[PDB]
Amino acid sequence: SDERALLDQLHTLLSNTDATGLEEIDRALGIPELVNQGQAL
Amino acid sequence: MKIEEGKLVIWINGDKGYNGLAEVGKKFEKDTGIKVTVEHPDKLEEKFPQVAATGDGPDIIFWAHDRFGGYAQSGLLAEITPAAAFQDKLYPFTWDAVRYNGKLIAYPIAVEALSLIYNKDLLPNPPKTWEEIPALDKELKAKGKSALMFNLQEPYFTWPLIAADGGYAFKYENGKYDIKDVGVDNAGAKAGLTFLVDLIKNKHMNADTDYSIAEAAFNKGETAMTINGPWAWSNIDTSAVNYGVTVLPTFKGQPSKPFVGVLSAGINAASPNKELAKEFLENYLLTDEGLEAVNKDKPLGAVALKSYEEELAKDPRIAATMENAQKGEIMPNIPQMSAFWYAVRTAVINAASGRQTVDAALAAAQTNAAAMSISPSALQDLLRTLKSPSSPQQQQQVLNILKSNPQLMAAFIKQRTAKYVANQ
Ligand SMILES: OC[C@H]1O[C@H](O[C@H]2[C@H](O)[C@@H](O)[C@@H](O)O[C@@H]2CO)[C@H](O)[C@@H](O)[C@@H]1O
Ligand SMILES: [Zn+2]
Ligand SMILES: [Zn+2]
Repeated sequence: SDERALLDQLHTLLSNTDATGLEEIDRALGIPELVNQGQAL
Repeated sequence: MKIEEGKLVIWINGDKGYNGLAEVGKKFEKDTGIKVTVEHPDKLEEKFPQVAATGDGPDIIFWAHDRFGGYAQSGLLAEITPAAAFQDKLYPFTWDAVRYNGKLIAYPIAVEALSLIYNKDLLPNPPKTWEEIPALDKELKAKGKSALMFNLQEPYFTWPLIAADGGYAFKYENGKYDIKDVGVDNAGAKAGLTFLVDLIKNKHMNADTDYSIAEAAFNKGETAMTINGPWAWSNIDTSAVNYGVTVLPTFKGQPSKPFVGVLSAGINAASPNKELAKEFLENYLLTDEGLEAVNKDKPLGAVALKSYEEELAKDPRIAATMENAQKGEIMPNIPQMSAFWYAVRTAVINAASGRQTVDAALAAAQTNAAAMSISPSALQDLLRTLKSPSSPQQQQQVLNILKSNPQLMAAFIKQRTAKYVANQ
């Protein structure tokens, strides 16, 4: 059941942190591109 | 969660004189204002790969070099990049013990080898061979004492007898340890473990004697001999037993070949204090003053630092240590050493207690000499890499992890896309 306990820690890690390292990962994944598709159609 | 940034947590085994190490940490603290904390957990060599798999644990991990390859294979240690002026301070064979896949993964500290410790008052002339110990015991048991007590629960201590006439872990061929060729159940190892089992069947040793029982019995003068390393010398010194440290006994005319360990200090790959640890290890611990503080607590043996090893050359107990080291073999650092020690520990325990025959215990140990799924999961590497200092190499580790794990890639997308709309 520790996989969920780590999924609980990964979850709370990604929702509270906003470091520029993850910013580079967001942009490299095209996340800003996929969100800009949602704000038109 | 996050390893504390701006301080150093150190893990070292409980028998290694952590108090002397803490003293060099206090000098590091007064010179830098950085707090150094030294801890000694139980089952240390097992706790570290479990907590560091998620990016937790200490900044610096101390252990013999044989565990560090598995730590490095699982991405738990940072690459050690010392200057040439510092690599020339330590003997090259100590650097070889911590080199893995071409990269240095730890700083060598000291070289450890088991020696025969004996009470000179009970035994003016210690036995040269294993064969004469049964008669020495029945001679000493007549006056209530006993001949030899050493730890039978860890295969590290019975390995010299097992390897003396042919036993080996993995064969070395063309600079590569042969995982396929394991010499755990050959005739030389069979005759070695049989001699230990036979001496239990004849009541010359008890199958349950461990480290505490064997050490106390020697320090209380209850046994004439024991088998241990240099860290045990200072406890014998406070017991005032007139002891000697000499070569290990021979078996079938062959010198017993202990597994040589190089105590080494690794650096956590998820530590934000990698520069502080390099400064601590190179400029404070690996000095004459730093090693003298640790050695005065519990002796280190044959230290890797050339300068202090010269100051420590004139010790007869260290000369005996190097003699047994030169007769023994350097331990492999390959990841499969974890499964090797596990297999041999089970065989020695299952043969000494009377549970399996010597041939059945070794044959089962010969089979089990292969590491199985003690590798971190796809959910732990991400947590460990995300909990590690940021770099273009660390960020690329996160991406290759997600690209090979879709539902982790899915969880990262959904959690970050929701974040990206928080700041619109
Ligand atoms: O017995 C298996 C065990 O042997 C070695 O552990 C040694 C260690 O190297 C010494 O410094 C001292 O602490 O005694 C230990 C044995 O109790 C290996 O280093 C270790 O990996 C292995 O499991
Ligand atoms: Zn953590
Ligand atoms: Zn402890």
